[PDB]
Parts: sequence; C-alpha cells; structure tokens
Amino acid sequence: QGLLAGKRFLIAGVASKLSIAYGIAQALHREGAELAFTYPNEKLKKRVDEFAEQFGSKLVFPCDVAVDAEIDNAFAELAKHWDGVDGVVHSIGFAPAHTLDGDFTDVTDRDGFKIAHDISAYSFVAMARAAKPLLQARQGCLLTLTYQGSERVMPNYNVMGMAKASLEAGVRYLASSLGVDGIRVNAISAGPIRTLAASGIKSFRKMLDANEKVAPLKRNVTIEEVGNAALFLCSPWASGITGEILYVDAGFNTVGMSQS
Amino acid sequence: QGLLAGKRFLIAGVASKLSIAYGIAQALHREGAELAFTYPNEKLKKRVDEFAEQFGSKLVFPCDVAVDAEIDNAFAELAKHWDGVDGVVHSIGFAPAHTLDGDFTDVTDRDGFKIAHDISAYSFVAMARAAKPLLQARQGCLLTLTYQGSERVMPNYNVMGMAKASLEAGVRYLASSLGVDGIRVNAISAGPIRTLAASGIKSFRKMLDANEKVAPLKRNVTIEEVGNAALFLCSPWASGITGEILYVDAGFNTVGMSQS
Amino acid sequence: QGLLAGKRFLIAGVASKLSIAYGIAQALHREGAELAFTYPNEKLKKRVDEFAEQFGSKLVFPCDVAVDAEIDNAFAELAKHWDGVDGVVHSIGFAPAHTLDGDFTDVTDRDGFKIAHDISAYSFVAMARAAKPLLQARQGCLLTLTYQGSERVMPNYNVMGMAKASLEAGVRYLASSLGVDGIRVNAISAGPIRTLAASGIKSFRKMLDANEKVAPLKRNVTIEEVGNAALFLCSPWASGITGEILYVDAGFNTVGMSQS
Amino acid sequence: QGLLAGKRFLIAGVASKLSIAYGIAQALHREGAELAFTYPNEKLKKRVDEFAEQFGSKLVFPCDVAVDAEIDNAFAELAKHWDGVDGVVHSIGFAPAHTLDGDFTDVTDRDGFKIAHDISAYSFVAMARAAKPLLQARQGCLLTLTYQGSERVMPNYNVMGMAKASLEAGVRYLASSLGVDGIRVNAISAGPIRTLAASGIKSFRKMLDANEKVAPLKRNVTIEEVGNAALFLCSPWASGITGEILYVDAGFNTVGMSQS
Ligand SMILES: NC(=O)c1ccc[n+]([C@@H]2O[C@H](COP(=O)([O-])OP(=O)(O)OC[C@H]3O[C@@H](n4cnc5c(N)ncnc54)[C@H](O)[C@@H]3O)[C@@H](O)[C@H]2O)c1
Ligand SMILES: NC(=O)c1ccc[n+]([C@@H]2O[C@H](COP(=O)([O-])OP(=O)(O)OC[C@H]3O[C@@H](n4cnc5c(N)ncnc54)[C@H](O)[C@@H]3O)[C@@H](O)[C@H]2O)c1
Ligand SMILES: NC(=O)c1ccc[n+]([C@@H]2O[C@H](COP(=O)([O-])OP(=O)(O)OC[C@H]3O[C@@H](n4cnc5c(N)ncnc54)[C@H](O)[C@@H]3O)[C@@H](O)[C@H]2O)c1
Ligand SMILES: NC(=O)c1ccc[n+]([C@@H]2O[C@H](COP(=O)([O-])OP(=O)(O)OC[C@H]3O[C@@H](n4cnc5c(N)ncnc54)[C@H](O)[C@@H]3O)[C@@H](O)[C@H]2O)c1
Ligand SMILES: Cc1c(CN(C)C(=O)/C=C/c2cnc3c(c2)CC[C@@H](N)C(=O)N3)oc2ccccc12
Ligand SMILES: Cc1c(CN(C)C(=O)/C=C/c2cnc3c(c2)CC[C@@H](N)C(=O)N3)oc2ccccc12
Ligand SMILES: Cc1c(CN(C)C(=O)/C=C/c2cnc3c(c2)CC[C@@H](N)C(=O)N3)oc2ccccc12
Ligand SMILES: Cc1c(CN(C)C(=O)/C=C/c2cnc3c(c2)CC[C@@H](N)C(=O)N3)oc2ccccc12
Repeated sequence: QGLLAGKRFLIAGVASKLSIAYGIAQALHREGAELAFTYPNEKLKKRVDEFAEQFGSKLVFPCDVAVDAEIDNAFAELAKHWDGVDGVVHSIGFAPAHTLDGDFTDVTDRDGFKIAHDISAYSFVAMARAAKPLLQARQGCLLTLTYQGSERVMPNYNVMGMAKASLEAGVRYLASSLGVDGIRVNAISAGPIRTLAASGIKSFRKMLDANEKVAPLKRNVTIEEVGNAALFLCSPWASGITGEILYVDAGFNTVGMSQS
Repeated sequence: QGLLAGKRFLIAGVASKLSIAYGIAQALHREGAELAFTYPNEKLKKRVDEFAEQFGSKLVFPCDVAVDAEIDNAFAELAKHWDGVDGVVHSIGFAPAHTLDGDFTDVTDRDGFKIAHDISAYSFVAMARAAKPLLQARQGCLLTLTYQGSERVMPNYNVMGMAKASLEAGVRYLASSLGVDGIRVNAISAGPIRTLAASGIKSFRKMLDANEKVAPLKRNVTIEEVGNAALFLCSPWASGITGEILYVDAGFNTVGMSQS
Repeated sequence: QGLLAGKRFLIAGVASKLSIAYGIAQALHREGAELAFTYPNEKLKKRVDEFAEQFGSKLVFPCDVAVDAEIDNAFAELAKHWDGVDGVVHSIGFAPAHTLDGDFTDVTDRDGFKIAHDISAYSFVAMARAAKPLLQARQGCLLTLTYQGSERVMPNYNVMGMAKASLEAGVRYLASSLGVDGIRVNAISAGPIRTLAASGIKSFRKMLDANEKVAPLKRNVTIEEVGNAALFLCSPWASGITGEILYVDAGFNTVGMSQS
Repeated sequence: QGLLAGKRFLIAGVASKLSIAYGIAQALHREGAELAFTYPNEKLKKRVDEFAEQFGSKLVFPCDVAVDAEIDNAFAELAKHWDGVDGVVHSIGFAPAHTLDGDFTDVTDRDGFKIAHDISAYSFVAMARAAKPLLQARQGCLLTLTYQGSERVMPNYNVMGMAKASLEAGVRYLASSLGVDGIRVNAISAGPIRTLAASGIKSFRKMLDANEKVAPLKRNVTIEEVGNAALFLCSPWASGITGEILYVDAGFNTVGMSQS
C-alpha cells in the first residue's frame, strides 16, 4: 500500500529496458499501481507483452499512433478490461533518421516534417482524445515526454525541436481543454539519456560528455529520476499542477555558458 | 534614396490590402524597396498582380506552398529576373477551419493537424530552403509572422498554437543553420489584427475588445506597426539580431492579469 | 517515516497555520521527517515554539533575516542540535505595505525597494550561505517560494515582481553554485492562496475569483498541494531536478486568455 | 531630415566612446535627434561635456542615481531647457566588484546585494519616475539595457543576474504602468561587448571567444547594431512594442549547445 495503491496507468512507449517509459512504469508500479501497455506492431508484441508481466500485467495492446483506428481500438480494447484510469503516459516520439543527421534546412523535407509532427506531436492529442473517456472516470492525468531542444537549438535535433515545441503547445492546449474534467495534463523536459532513441547519432557520446560538463549537478539524469518525477506528476501530490513542463535535466536548462 | 534604397524583397502572403504582408510591403516600398510577389492560386493571381503593379512591381509568381514544385519553381522563375535577395517575408499560415472552431482535443483530427503544420510551419522552411541561394547573394534575412498563442493557450487557436510553436522553434533552427552565411532569421509576434485571417472566427470581435483592455498601450497594433517593425528587422539596423521573436503587441504578452 | 524517513528540515517562514511553510512542514512531517523552525522575533517565538511542538519539535530559533548576525546564530544554535540537514525551506517574503498599494512608479520608493529585495531576495542567499555546512553533511536541498508576478505584470505586486524576479534568478545561481555539493536548489511558483500574506490587499477576493476563473483546473491551489510539491522537491524523487521553478498554480500560467 | 527629425532623447550612462549609450546617441543623433547627457559625478563631468559637444549638445547634468535628489534635480534642471521628450535611455548598471569575482554564495554579501539592485534596478524606476512628465509631453518612450544573464546563469555575473531579472521585471511593470499614457517601456538584451563595464573581469577574453564560437552569426554584436536597435525602439516604427526585451546578441540566446 504505497502512494499509487489502487491506481491504474497505461504506459505507451516501452521499447526496451532503457526506454524512459520503463523507469516510469517501474516507479509507478513500485508505489502499487497497476499498468497497461501498448506496442507499435507485432515485432514489439512479445517484448511488451512480458514487460507487462514484469509489472503484474497481461494488458498488452497493439497501438500504432500513425493509425487512427489502432488508437481508438487500443482504447476500445482497454475499456474492455478497465473501468477507468488514473493516468495515461505518452512516451512516444519519432522522426525519419535522415532529418536528424545533417543541416536543418537541407534534410528537412516535407515528408520528414510530416512524420515528425504526426507521431511525436499529434499522437499525444489523438491518444488524449481516445483516452478522454477513461481518464474522466477517475480524474486521471496525462503525461508526455518533451525535450528542451524545442526551446533551444541543439545540433542534429532539427525537426524534432519543432515537434517538441508543438508538443509543448499541445500540453498547454490539452491541459486547458481537459482541465475542466479534473484531468491534469503535464510534460517532463528530461535531460539527455542514452536510450534506443540514441541509435544512429554519431555525436551522442560527445554530447553526453558535454551535458555532463554543463549540468549544475555535473551528471546526466536516469530513467529512475525521470520515473520518480513522472510518478509524482501522476500522483495526488501533483494535484495542483497542469500544463507544466518540468525539467528533469539536472538544471542543465538553466546554464547560459560554462567554463570552456 | 531612403533606408532600403536598392534592396529587394519577396512578399509571400499578400491576399488583400488588409494582409499583414501588405502593410509590410508598404513600409518596405516606402523606404525605396523593390518588391516581388507570389499567390496561392489563380483566383488570387489578378489581385496580387494588381497589388504588385501598385508597388511598381510586375514580378508575380504562382506559389502554393503545399506543392513542393510550386515553391522551387516560383524561386526558379524569380532567379530569372533578380540576381539575389536581401530578405524573404513569410506571412503564410493555414489550418482547416474545423480544427479552429471547437474543442481542441475534439476538433483536432489527424488531417487538420497535418495541414496546419504543413502550410503554416513547414512552408517557411521549404521556402527558406528554396530562397537560400538568392539570400546568400546579398546576405539577406528571413522573416515570418508568428502568434503568441504558441506560448499561451488561446481559445479556438487549437492546432495553430502547436504550429506556431513549431514555427517559432524553426526560426531558431533556421537562424542557427543560416547564420554562418550572414542570413538573419527572425519573426514578429504581432498583436491581433482583423485581416482575412479572421474570417470564420465568431469570437474574434470580443477577442479584439479584450486585447484592447489588457494591452499596456490599451490598443491593438496595426499592420503599419507590424510593417514598420518588419521593415526594421529586414533592415541593416537589425544586423545584430537573428533568431529573435519580436513582440509587436503593445506589450499585451507581458501582462499577467488586468483590472476585472 | 515514509518518504522523509530519517530526514531533518528547517522551515523558516512559519507565521500561522495558513503560512505555506505550514502546509509544507505538515507534508514533510507526515512523511516521517523531523522538523526545525525559526521565528522572526519574540512576538512570534511562542507561536513557532508551539508550531515546532505540533510536529514533535522543540527546536525553535529566532531568525530575523534582516540581521546578518541573527541569521548565522540560528544556524549556529541549530548546529548544536543537529549534525546535518536534508533541506532548508525559505518561505519568507516582505515589502513595505505601501509599495503594494497603488501604481508601480509612484509607490516604488528606494527604501521599499531596498526592503523588498533585501528581505525577499537576498535572504534566500544569506540563508543558503549560513546553511551550506549543514546541507553538505547530507547533500540536502534548498527550496523557496516564488510568484509568477516576476514573469508577468500583475496589478499591485509592483516591486515584489522585481524581487521575485531576482529571487528566481538567485535559485538558478544558487543551484549552479551549490550543485557541485549535491545540493539541489529549486523553487515553487505557487498560485494565489489566501494566507497571512493577503492582509491589506483589498483586491484579493476578486483576484481569487479570477484565478478560479482562469486556472485550467478551475480552482485555486492549497498549501497541501503546495506542501506536497515541496515534499517532492525536498524528496529523493526530485534528485534529478535543480534550478527548477515549479508552478503549482492549477496551470494558470499556461493560459494566454480564457473566456472572461 | 532623417527619422528622428525634431525628436528629443536623454542619454544617461555615457562614460566613454565604447559605452553602449554612445553608439545609441550616435545612432539617434545620426537620424536627426537632439541629445542630452548626465554624469554620475564630477570626475566624469568634463568627459560627458565633451561627448555632448560632439553631438551638438551642451545639456550635461550631474546625476548620481544613488542620490534621490540628484535624480530629480537632474530632471528638474532638464525640464527647464526642454519642453518634452520622446524617450529616455537608461544605460546604467553597477555592483561592488567583489560580488562579481568568485562563487555566488560566497561573494554575495548583504551590502553588495543592496548596491547592485539599487544602482542597476531601482535607478531605472526612479529615473522613469523623474522622467515621466517630460515623456508625456511627446509620448516619449523608455529604454533600458538588460543582459540574458538574468534568465540564465553566467559565471561571475552573480547578483547582477538577480538585478537584471528585477530590471527586466521593472520594464514590464513600467511598460504596463506607463503604457496607458503612450509611453512605451522596452529593454535591449544585448550580447557581450567589451566596454568600460568589462574592467576587472579576467575571464572576458575566453568568454568573448566563446560567444564568438556559439553565436549563430559566429560574431559579437556592436554598439552600432545595439544603437540601431535602440534607435528603432525609440522610434515611431516601434510604436506597437512595449514591455519587450529585445535580444541584440547575434542570436546567441537561442543556442542550446554547439559542436564541442
Ligand atoms: N532519450 C532522450 O534523451 C529524450 C529526452 C527527452 C525526451 N525524450 C522523449 O521521451 C520519449 C521516449 O523516448 P525514449 O528515451 O524512451 O526512447 P525509446 O526508443 O526507448 O522509446 C520511444 C518509444 O516510441 C515508440 N514509437 C515510435 N513510433 C511509434 C508509433 N508510430 N506508434 C507507437 N509507438 C511508437 C517506440 O516504439 C518507443 O517505445 C520520446 O518522445 C522522446 O522524444 C527523449
Ligand atoms: N491576422 C492576425 O490576427 C494575425 C496575428 C498574428 C499573426 N498572424 C499570422 O501572421 C501571418 C499574417 O497573416 P495575415 O494577417 O496577412 O492574413 P491573410 O489571410 O490575409 O494572409 C494569409 C496568406 O497565406 C496564404 N496561403 C494559405 N495557404 C497557402 C498555401 N497552401 N500556399 C500558398 N499560400 C497560402 C494565403 O493565400 C494568405 O495570403 C499569418 O500567418 C498569421 O497566422 C496573424
Ligand atoms: N500566499 C500566496 O499567494 C503566495 C504565492 C506564491 C508565493 N508566495 C510566497 O510564499 C512565501 C510565504 O508567504 P505566506 O503565503 O506563507 O504568508 P505568511 O505571512 O504566513 O509567511 C510569510 C513569512 O515571511 C517571513 N518573514 C518576513 N520578514 C522576515 C524577517 N525580517 N525575518 C525573518 N522572517 C521574515 C515570515 O517568517 C513569514 O512567515 C512568501 O515569500 C510569498 O511571497 C505566496
Ligand atoms: N557590457 C555589456 O555587455 C552589456 C550588455 C547588455 C547590458 N549591459 C548593461 O547596460 C548598460 C550598458 O553598460 P556599458 O556597456 O555602456 O558599460 P559602461 O561602463 O561604459 O557604462 C556604465 C555607466 O553606468 C554609470 N554609473 C555607474 N554607477 C552609477 C550611479 N551610481 N549613478 C549614475 N550612474 C552610474 C557609469 O558611470 C557608466 O557610465 C549597463 O548597465 C550594463 O550592465 C551591459
Ligand atoms: C538528445 C537527442 C535525442 C533524444 N531525444 C530527445 C529524442 O526525442 C529522440 C528522437 C528521435 C526520433 N527518431 C529517431 C531518433 C531519435 C534516432 C533513433 C533512430 N532509431 C530513428 O530512426 N529515429 O535525439 C537526438 C537527435 C539529434 C540530436 C540530439 C538528440
Ligand atoms: C488570433 C486568431 C487568429 C489570427 N491568427 C493569429 C492566425 O494566425 C490565424 C490563423 C488561421 C489559419 N487558418 C484559418 C484561419 C485562421 C481562419 C481563416 C479561414 N479562412 C481558414 O480556413 N483558416 O486566428 C484565430 C482562430 C481561432 C482563434 C483565434 C485566432
Ligand atoms: C498574489 C499576491 C500576494 C501574495 N504573494 C504571491 C506574495 O508574494 C506576497 C507578498 C507580500 C509581501 N509583503 C507584504 C504583503 C505581501 C502583504 C502582507 C503584509 N503583512 C505586508 O506588510 N507585506 O501579495 C500580493 C500583493 C499585491 C498584489 C498581489 C499579491
Ligand atoms: C558579461 C559581463 C558583464 C557586462 N554586463 C552584461 C554588465 O551588465 C556589467 C555590469 C557590471 C556592474 N558593476 C560592475 C562591473 C560590471 C564591473 C565594472 C567595475 N567597475 C564594477 O565595480 N562593477 O559584467 C560581468 C561581470 C561578471 C561576469 C560577466 C560579466
């Protein structure tokens, strides 16, 4: 009987044990919560399926946010199992890798632009919509994962900075739209962490050595710290907070410039 | 021989004499600038043609930013007449009217989302791409028109707030990509102004009366003030300014709350 | 002893049961923490003495933040009782009441400015300094209470918005200075709450009805919501968070404007 | 007959020809404006006299902003000569040198804190107060100089970041207070420039070499660019802009991190 004793949460975005969604579910489950999970397609089905079993869960549903139907169906199927929900966790983001390696103006084609904002920004809205009925039942909350690359230019993040900026806008518009139903909508601007989202980025290690050099805490954050922060926002202790972007980056965002 | 004696500028987004692009072109031409124009489709050709000649210009090219080819071709044809360019003004934006009338989570369908970010956000980048060669010739600048609904939730702006947030992020990513070539990329966060962008918005009228009550200057801004500010950002006096979001809103953005 | 099992915390700024520090101390003690308290002068001593005892504490020390000596003594005396500290909560703020009633520029005198910035902004730094030794012992954290009037113009806040702006800056400079010692420095930007800080503000009730009308959650925050958030920032779950300004305002900060 | 034909502006803060105030006066005077000048004390009197003489001005008044009388007197004396004013330029800032060399928590004593916010933050309000009557005559404007060190932690800026945060807050509270009378209150967040404000800072060259390495334009800004930007804000072209913090930093503020 911890903090989330009796609470339910759906965790979309578990791709590996390094995924941020993993540390969240772990932190949430640690406090007594019951978890549900989605996977983008069959290839991930079996992996997410027993990630669920780690958390005492057998609720694993296919949800490709690119498909409108999959979203509603994934929530249709979930309505079949659960009465309501105390929160939905959206840890999804993607852009064609070519748009993230090279010059912004060059690699940012129309299609690469379309994909980035659809999967990474609109999905949180489409999910929030399909998830709205179940969230109201328990005055649940909504949580997404953003990155300060929306507010500040990082090399090679490119259209993902545009997407995250759009996402952050959606959080405010969702929190404002869903605030009347007791549904808090918040986001976490988490520091850089080497997950499966770092594959293909040749500069990452230098970037990590760099973030380590600038962060006020002189270190990079972990999915546990992120998970605990997510755990808080999804908790009754975070009842008075909506539309907030919380920076779990070791204060990195607050530094103008560091010793050479 | 005024301030822009001998400078050239392409004005995309002139649809009538109310268009913000119109008040900008007015300010530029007033200071000796040379003007070129595009139109979204044939229906506007004769109207833009008519405005172009009004400013001593006969350079009018079809440019539907939804079409990749139309963008580059409009710039291909423009290269035939002009050597280089000192600045590109991006006053274009659009989202399906249904996505701008009603509840955010509800009315924001996937397609309305795609269109909003495509026409209003990606186009400035695609244009920025197609315009680079002419900009490099004269170390021109880039200017777009944003709205503070990206930073704060306004009713009925909905997916346009996500788009403008993406746009404003792109400005930073563009200014950073094109900064090594002397090309300044900036944006103006202009106060609300009753142009053809207000068609279909039933609440616009009350919205305008509100800004009037809150803006520190107790008034709404004009396309002249926006045009005069745009004229400046496109001017050598703004040489030490890139990636800047300039708020020409009579200070409304800086007010937390006003007398009841 | 749940989250704050075995932790010690000094709470300066307990003036009544409505004080934000009160709801904070409540949340901390609720989670098993041992509490210490300061009082500004003799008149409050017996109340703070009594306030400490409500939380199983008899460690009550005089701390007038205007006096450098009074500051250090309270921590000298505290050093006598406690080895180290897991966090210091700075819930202090003050400006001459005249500076908060009328137009900002008329009422903003030099001394009212001096007092406001002295007591409300420098105090967190002087305290952070005198408290540094005890924080290093346990790598404690620092927490202060800010107000969004620093980022946005509210009527009658006047020099307190300038002071809060300085304070919020100090948090970043403190978090960066004390971050190498494991001391996270954060702040909570709490929504408006009718505490003893509302005495003399004739407009409070209308303002409270206003935030109630604007906050996405359609309500005003409580010292419990504020206290729980402080509990988090003072908790190991907030280990990856420093220099952060956390908004416990029911998302009010995220609303550009709502139907009036 | 340029842009400021017939406009008057007072330039407080001219200490040398490198001072930002100098490049502004030059830019304003270049466009036909008439100039007045103050000096902090006797030692600078003859020097300010000489610069005023450069700009066709012999209006030089003693103004130590630390003395309330000097402020009002300087404006009393100025009111005698000029009818009204189209703008007041506040280019003053100071903090005890000891508070700007070392660790923030250490060197920030109570007095060093008092002085910094007094001279650098309160002066703009006291001057804005003493300047209000002359500004109303011509619907003048107010301009101050801020630094992004208020929003982000720079090494050794320390308490000056708190002051700049207060200063920047005052701009909004001033712009909001004076906006109803047509007086626009704005500020320029100018990049680092080696003026007489850099004396005693051993780290400057590395800091400057860094900004040069990070600034999107790969260069540092000049007082001419700042002066031209100030000229704009003090101009009718900036009529729709109040309470705005304009970043003349070569876009440096918009960069999260650069190639190592
Ligand atoms: N890794 C970082 O440094 C970082 C920092 C800040 C924010 N974020 C964001 O946090 C979120 C989680 O990233 P991560 O670190 O866990 O990497 P990850 O690859 O381990 O997890 C991201 C998940 O998005 C899923 N996904 C992608 N496309 C999908 C689709 N069409 N339908 C359904 N699911 C889809 C992926 O399957 C994956 O599980 C992302 O949005 C990311 O942008 C990441
Ligand atoms: N009108 C306001 O209140 C206001 C305030 C602040 C910012 N803005 C934004 O600044 C810009 C100024 O717009 P405006 O005031 O001149 O209104 P406007 O309607 O007159 O101009 C918008 C132009 O975008 C063009 N356009 C739309 N879709 C296109 C496409 N697929 N291809 C090519 N062109 C296309 C339209 O033809 C139009 O000329 C807009 O982006 C607007 O969102 C508007
Ligand atoms: N109530 C709100 O709406 C609100 C919202 C956001 C932030 N805050 C801030 O929270 C903090 C606590 O205020 P509150 O709302 O709990 O009201 P409060 O009156 O109960 O507490 C204010 C505290 O300021 C302390 N103080 C003042 N001068 C002092 C001195 N010279 N020496 C030592 N201590 C001194 C006092 O100990 C007092 O307890 C304030 O800084 C306030 O600005 C308040
Ligand atoms: N140097 C930069 O990079 C930079 C950038 C942005 C803003 N600023 C700030 O804007 C202003 C521009 O500074 P600068 O570059 O011209 O350096 P500067 O040293 O040449 O000018 C500072 C002036 O403030 C005057 N002054 C100091 N104390 C005073 C007092 N008690 N009363 C009256 N006057 C007093 C000084 O005499 C001096 O003329 C400063 O406040 C500065 O902090 C500086
Ligand atoms: C930091 C940082 C991140 C992590 N992060 C904040 C994200 O949101 C990550 C988005 C992201 C989306 N799509 C991707 C990839 C990543 C690469 C995985 C690959 N498998 C792929 O095809 N597509 O990504 C970066 C990219 C460039 C520069 C910096 C960063
Ligand atoms: C403010 C404000 C604006 C002006 N503004 C800042 C914009 O950027 C306006 C974008 C906008 C894009 N697409 C539109 C329309 C407008 C309506 C024209 C119609 N013809 C249409 O089909 N599509 O529009 C609003 C809409 C709803 C709520 C508030 C606002
Ligand atoms: C909101 C809001 C607050 C609460 N809050 C966020 C604060 O930070 C409160 C500061 C504050 C500082 N000093 C004060 C007082 C208040 C009045 C108590 C009295 N005892 C006094 O002498 N001095 O106060 C306001 C004042 C004017 C307008 C709005 C507000
Ligand atoms: C950058 C940067 C600046 C320039 N800048 C933006 C400012 O506003 C500088 C204000 C400033 C105020 N007071 C000062 C001094 C400067 C040193 C002159 C000396 N004579 C003194 O006693 N007092 O100053 C810095 C100080 C430390 C670290 C970095 C910087």
